[PDB]
Amino acid sequence: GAYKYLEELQRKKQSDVLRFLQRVRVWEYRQKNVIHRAARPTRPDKARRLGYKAKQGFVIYRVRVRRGNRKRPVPKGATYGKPTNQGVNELKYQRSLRATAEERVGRRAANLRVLNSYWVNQDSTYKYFEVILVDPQHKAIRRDARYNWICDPVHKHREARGLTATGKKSRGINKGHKFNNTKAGRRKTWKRQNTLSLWRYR
Amino acid sequence: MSKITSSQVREHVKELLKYSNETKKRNFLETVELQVGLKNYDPQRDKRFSGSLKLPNCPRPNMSICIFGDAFDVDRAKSCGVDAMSVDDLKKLNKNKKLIKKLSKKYNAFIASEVLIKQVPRLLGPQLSKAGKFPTPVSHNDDLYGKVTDVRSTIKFQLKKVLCLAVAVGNVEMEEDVLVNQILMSVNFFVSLLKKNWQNVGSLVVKSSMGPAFRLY
Amino acid sequence: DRNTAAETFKLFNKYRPETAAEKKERLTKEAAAVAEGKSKQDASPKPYAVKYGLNHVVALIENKKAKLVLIANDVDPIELVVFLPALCKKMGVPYAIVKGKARLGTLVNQKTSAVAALTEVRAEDEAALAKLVSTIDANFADKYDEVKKHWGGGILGNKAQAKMDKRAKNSDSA
RNA sequence: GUUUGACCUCAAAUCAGGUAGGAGUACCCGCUGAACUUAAGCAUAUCAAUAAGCGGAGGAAAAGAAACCAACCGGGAUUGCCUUAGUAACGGCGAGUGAAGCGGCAAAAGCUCAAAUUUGAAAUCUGGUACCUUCGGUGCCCGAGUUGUAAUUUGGAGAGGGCA
RNA sequence: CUUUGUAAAGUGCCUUCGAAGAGUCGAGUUGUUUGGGAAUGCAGCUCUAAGUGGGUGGUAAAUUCCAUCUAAAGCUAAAUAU
RNA sequence: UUGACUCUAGUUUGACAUUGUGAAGAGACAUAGAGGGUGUAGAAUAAGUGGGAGCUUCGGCGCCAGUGAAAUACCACUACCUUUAUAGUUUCUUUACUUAUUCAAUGAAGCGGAGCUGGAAUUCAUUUUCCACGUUCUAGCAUUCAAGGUCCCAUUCGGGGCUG
Repeated sequence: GAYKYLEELQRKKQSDVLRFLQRVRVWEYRQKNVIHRAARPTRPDKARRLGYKAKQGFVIYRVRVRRGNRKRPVPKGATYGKPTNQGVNELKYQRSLRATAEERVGRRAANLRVLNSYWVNQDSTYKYFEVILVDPQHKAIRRDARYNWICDPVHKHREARGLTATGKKSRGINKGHKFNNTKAGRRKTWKRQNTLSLWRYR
Repeated sequence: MSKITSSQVREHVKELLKYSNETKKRNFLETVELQVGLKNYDPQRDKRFSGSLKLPNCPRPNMSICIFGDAFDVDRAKSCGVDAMSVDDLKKLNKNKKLIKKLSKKYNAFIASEVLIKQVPRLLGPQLSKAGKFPTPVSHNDDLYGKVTDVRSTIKFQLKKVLCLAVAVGNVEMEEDVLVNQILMSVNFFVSLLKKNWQNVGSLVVKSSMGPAFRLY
Repeated sequence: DRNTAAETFKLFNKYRPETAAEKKERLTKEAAAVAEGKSKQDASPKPYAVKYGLNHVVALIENKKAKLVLIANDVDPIELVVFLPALCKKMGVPYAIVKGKARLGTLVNQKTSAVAALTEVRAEDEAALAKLVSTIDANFADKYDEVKKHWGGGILGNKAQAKMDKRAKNSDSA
């Protein structure tokens, strides 16, 4: 299988080969639109590891989100608060750039469902992602049992609610002492241990 | 590569030990030796260990014999080529300046006793201090015929002020594979006190008292 | 080059993978003979077809069963194929970079194949394979160790070529 | 320089069939985000990871079958209650905040891909058309697809080969 | 009424194997957040692994062991909210 | 409102990233090989660590007499100064290349190189290199390929090749 040789090669990103390819592709992508389509996966081994298949219904969409921090949208930098919240510049978005890229493609192509996104390329002002989406309306996907589940309307806009790999990361949904605040849901956990639970006999 | 350079070290033995023009075919055992090859060359203001490591294999720096231990070894080893020196002698020996110079310039093998390691260090002691020329513990009434290897196999490791040392590796009449095994052991018993090897490697050479143009590290 | 390529494709024109019709008819004979005689897997004589598909031929090269591997020069993400000449050499299978994945695709009844491989051959046509393997080994296999060292590109546009040729004739050819 | 045909990428159409918005929002998943207030003042803290604002679901949602807890004679997905505990910890160590494991109980149920040569046979799938027994079925025909669609394998395993 | 079927599943001993997810893990730094305290999670930027490997073991590091899991892909009712 | 305490949009400076590719000075590094050191007695000039009793076709010194810490000669190898001739990285500074990036403009028309005609360069009519490329007294006009040439239209109707 060529897929193992692809997987191994793609890790060595500063090997003379990938150095060259990074420089020429990042040019090709920058010349196309922001959110444009992709005729095939640029990384067919990475795609299929995340769950892409080469059957009708599955699509790929290339997307480029601006890099850098989140500047607070307050006008003239004036915040109207206490010094602790006078921050404007050094502030970070709590979701990732993968999440922003997933979110904007989800809005563009609303008929399809985001299966999984991933990193392709980056320069100084851009990061380049390829979102694997699925057609929940195409019989091809509705008839196969391994991808029948995605069609169920409890999977509508996974990328928005934050149920994709990126969302689950950004929401710290992981087992262990490390993720005590955010394991079952940060908000659910907060209100549970801020709930005063009284019985009939106290 | 799997016994380092044993393809060219066998050439280094055979194309030296049997030659009358290159190696010059001199008198006696063409005695083969080797220096070291390292990056571990900080001159050591730490005062480098200088540990006298040993192996039962014989380098055989064995021409010049003497004796200091008396009353047993004199009349036990008189059979051998040793020449007995009595107890009232080393005073008259070192009384004139030159006698001790000749002694520690030529006399490179000594036998002592557990009673004659008392009157040793006063006179001879620091007259040389760096010749690497001293006796070793052997009993009064003992083997005497295991000493031929066990004493002269113990050669010296004094590495003070500069990183310039060389531990000799057998000679001609010794075993053929044992010298190419003891070189690897001599690297191992160097990296005993050292920290780096550079790396499972020294810097090969087997000058059998003549070093031709074998240019190996 | 376009005469070694022509001859390679003339040998590879035979061992074309069974068509949808030829498959159906062979299956109708076999499946009928499972009833009439009850002699299955001996009827429908052994197929000599070209081996194709990337993950198939990669494994045939890794197992050293391939006798000639054609590597396309215009695969959409080159990375799919960048490793294949180097793998093909290390295993010691004779390989050639041939012009057209479309040309390979037309040979295997697909649109594009990105790779082809002759692992077996008929006794009649082993002589041609042996010759064409020697003539492609002259170009690719033998010279791999040298071509491995040397870079492509770094080539100016025709207008900047003409400018450099002017600015070089300025100083030296004054 | 032509003959015809491919391929790749990108288009067009009041093209065959389809799908997205909006509403609602008690509960749920996210983002963004204060100040009043408390500190007898106040700037960190606090209110609060709250109100407001925006994106997104369902009858529940989310979570979930370990990159867990532990240090035991070890437990064994997830969630909830009782408890741990107003504790360990945090904190102008001020005001104040503040979990988790074990334990009893409620309900319990597990699994799927990628990475393998089907290679003595893309075995796979959408579509169109006809007929039927019509949440579909079958024949034929175009297409998807080898830049990998099926069968097999999921770590507890398991695969190939051997014998019974 | 059939009838799948000549095709699928579990089970024992031997022999070779036994793939297991990368701008990720992790590290520095900035901001935020947490009870998490030389840093609990999250995020931006720079660097960026490995294969007896990686994470964790609630005081930073070095050397030595040990224990425990198997990350960076995914599906899943009920007990809960209203 | 301000040299009150604490911050901040902005702006500016540095580092890193975007950030590639060459040339003239340099670190050589794998890669060499000639010098490259006289405290002491001593033939005399021992940086050293390990060798030794005879070699060399003849010469020459050790062996041993000998001085001194270092026994020479006969050589290996380790660095401590030097030479450069490997083209094995920017290591730092002086220029250059387009292709990333960047700023324009056009309804993307004439760009670049060469060739004609130059009229000529005189070294002399050239395979030598310097030397332009249809519009000017005037408030007019300039648009549908005309001239030659070649095949078809059976020589009707004209439409087509290349020049222009």
